Amino acid sequence: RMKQLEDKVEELLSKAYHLENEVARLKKLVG
Amino acid sequence: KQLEDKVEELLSKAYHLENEVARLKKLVG
Amino acid sequence: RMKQLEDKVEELLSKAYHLENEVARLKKLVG
Repeated sequence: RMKQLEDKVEELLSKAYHLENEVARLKKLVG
Repeated sequence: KQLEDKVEELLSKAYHLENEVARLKKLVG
Repeated sequence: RMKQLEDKVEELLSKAYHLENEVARLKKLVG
């Protein structure tokens, strides 16, 4: 279970990462 | 709309994970 | 191990609140 939650926080930090990228692109696009 | 829904999801998955982590904490100290 | 998982969770939750607030900011900017 410890490994399960460690793998889950990494997955979600990765997702956050890509979303922050999308936020930056949206900001550019909406000018 | 696609970003709204993914952040909605992230927020629910992160809150769920926080609860599980807190439970695991009780076991491990 | 435990404290590293807890820290990463806090990292994540702050990230997700910031994303939540950026989404709101963008919705407004799109009109």
